[PDB]
Amino acid sequence: VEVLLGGGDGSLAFLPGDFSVASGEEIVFKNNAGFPHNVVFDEDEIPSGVDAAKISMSEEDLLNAPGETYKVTLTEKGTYKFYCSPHQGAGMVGKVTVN
Ligand SMILES: [Cu+]
Repeated sequence: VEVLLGGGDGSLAFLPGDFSVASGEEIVFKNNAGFPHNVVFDEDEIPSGVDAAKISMSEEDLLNAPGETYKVTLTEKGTYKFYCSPHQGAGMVGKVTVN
């Protein structure tokens, strides 16, 4: 799945905003509109068997042109809220889940 950061430009959101995956699969986070963006897993709601610092981007690393991307192979069976830290309060939140 390629999670599209910038839902049609007219929705400051992902597409999808909720999805599920299997363990060992890869999520591709890519830009669409409204730049810049990033992906950050929420350190209070991720599963216990990981650290968001291995799956979020670095605090000053962001996707600033249209075609830029970030990628992660993900594991551990649980809920996965990742959001985009500039826009998470503005509503840009996604829910992956390894199931
Ligand atoms: Cu964003």
